Amino acid sequence: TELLIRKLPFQRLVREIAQDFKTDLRFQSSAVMALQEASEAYLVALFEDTNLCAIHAKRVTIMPKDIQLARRIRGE
Amino acid sequence: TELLIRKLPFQRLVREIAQFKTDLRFQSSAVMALQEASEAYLVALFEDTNLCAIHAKRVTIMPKDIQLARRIRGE
Amino acid sequence: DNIQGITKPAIRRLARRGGVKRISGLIYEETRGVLKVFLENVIRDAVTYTEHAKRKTVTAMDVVYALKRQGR
Amino acid sequence: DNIQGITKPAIRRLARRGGVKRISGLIYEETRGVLKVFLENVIRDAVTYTEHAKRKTVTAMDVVYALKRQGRTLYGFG
Amino acid sequence: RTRNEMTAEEKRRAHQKELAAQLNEEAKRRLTEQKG
Amino acid sequence: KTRSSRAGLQFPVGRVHRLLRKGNYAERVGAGAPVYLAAVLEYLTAEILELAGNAARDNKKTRIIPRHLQLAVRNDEELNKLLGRVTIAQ
Amino acid sequence: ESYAIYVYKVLKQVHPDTGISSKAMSIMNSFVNDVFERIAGEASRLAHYNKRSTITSREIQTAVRLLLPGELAKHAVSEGTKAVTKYTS
Amino acid sequence: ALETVPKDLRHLRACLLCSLVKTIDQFEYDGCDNCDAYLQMKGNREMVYDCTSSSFDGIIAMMSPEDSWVSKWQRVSNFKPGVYAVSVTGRLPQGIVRELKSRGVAYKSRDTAIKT
Ligand SMILES: [Zn+2]
Repeated sequence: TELLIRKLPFQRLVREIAQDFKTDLRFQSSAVMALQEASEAYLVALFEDTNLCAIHAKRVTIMPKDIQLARRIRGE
Repeated sequence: TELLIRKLPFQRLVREIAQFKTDLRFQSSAVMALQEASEAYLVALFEDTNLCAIHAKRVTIMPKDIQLARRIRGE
Repeated sequence: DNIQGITKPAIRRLARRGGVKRISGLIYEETRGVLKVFLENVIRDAVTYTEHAKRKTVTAMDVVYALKRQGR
Repeated sequence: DNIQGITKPAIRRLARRGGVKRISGLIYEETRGVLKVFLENVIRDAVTYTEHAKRKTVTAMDVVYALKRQGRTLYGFG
Repeated sequence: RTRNEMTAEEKRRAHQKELAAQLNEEAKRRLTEQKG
Repeated sequence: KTRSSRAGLQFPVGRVHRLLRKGNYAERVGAGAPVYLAAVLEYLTAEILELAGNAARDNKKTRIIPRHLQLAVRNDEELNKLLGRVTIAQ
Repeated sequence: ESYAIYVYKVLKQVHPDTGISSKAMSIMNSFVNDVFERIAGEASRLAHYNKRSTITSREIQTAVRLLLPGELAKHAVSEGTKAVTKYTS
Repeated sequence: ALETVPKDLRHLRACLLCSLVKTIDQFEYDGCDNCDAYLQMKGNREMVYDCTSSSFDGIIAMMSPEDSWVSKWQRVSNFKPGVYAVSVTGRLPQGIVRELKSRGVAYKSRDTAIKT
């Protein structure tokens, strides 16, 4: 097993969104790791749903419209 | 308020499938609430089906549309 | 056998109420199976609540609790 | 911004593990946007819990509670 | 106390080991018989 | 003796009762409710560990690992239905 | 704190000849906490529905039957019944 | 009012309870006006086709039911002004007619015409 998202860019993005929310915040290493794991799991689930939509649409190439349909049918 | 399913067949189906615990009465209000919930649920499912069909570029919904809707929904 | 008694015209009415502009010939059995599954789940939850409440009669309140549990 | 830091190969690898054989060019920006929305919601919930607990730093427990609230429990960090 | 559910999967794994042995043998035989 | 020993269970009935009263799930908590909850938790943990040890002996290992836990969870249909929406690190 | 000691006891009792990993123990603790929380939340819901001020063994049994699947729920109910009997004994 | 008067003579149905004759588009948009809460005929053509029936005859310009022998005879004095009929052949299903009596709505046969 291994992480699919780059640790440093992901951590930088987390810090950026945290500063956007509220400045002068600090997160734990385990917290950042848990966020990365949850994000990877969520993205994999979303990709599986988008692949199902594309399969249904009789295609091979995944499309942003497929992702949108997946998110809609999920209810987000 | 509006109901499309006939209340008598619906009640018959409920009492036939409620054999998990034989001999159990269902109030009229309970059956009505169940019918309303079932109508709303099937309505949402058909909406998602129409979305899947419109996506597939077919105006006629097919069983695979509903199958995909339920799969993505997590039923 | 009441899953068949559920008049197919009823399913067609439920479907026609929005967007559904055309339906296939197999949608009926599929919709019937989905309705059966949903009813089985809701009734199991309601029967559990009723057995907990000790009453021998399922109530609209028990149905509402089952629906809230399922997250409907 | 750092949202673009998410490498194109990383998104491609995520999609591969999911089960996508061919990806389109418009997928990477959309995936980045969706990931940004999800992280924003999770951090919102986490900062709410942190303010509730009156702590100075977000913790793995707060992140797990936020994920639970969303509906995607995560073990390991408990 | 535990449920205690058994698994024929072990019988399945043994049958699958036999199938893998037979598969390797037959594949080697056919490829050696072919030899281009 | 401790209520755990009284009930004969292995999980901490006292800690369970304290956690319940602290979360304030209800104004009060009976005496059988905490014992029952501790027993349920112990049974579930025992089942999970049994399946994990079985998977470990199948994989030929001396220590349970997250791989064995995952194998056990995905081989047991009921545990799958129970932890479908659950995520695990690594 | 955590239920690591109790999980280790249960592990030695079910399989006295095996071990576990750190990540495995953590996953087990997360599972224990999650099951506890789910059952407690369901029990609180049922108590609020019944307008009761005390969670009881009946409430816990109902919560268990609502959460866990069929056979697993029945086995857990049997275990809890035996446990409460030995306790009241 | 301008909402109850029929618009186009073609495609027109009539109810069986109060015998409200209007156009199909009006039945679909607004639906039955004299009986809406105890019918839910509004919001769909399905309930329209289920309850109403195009098998009806007669056209009367009802304008004063409170003072009119035709209304007193036809039993439509407690209805709003409109264009009604004198005969409507049909009958509602058992499930549709039982709820009327259960809620407190007396179901009567408006088919005043004779047979043979
Ligand atoms: Zn009428």
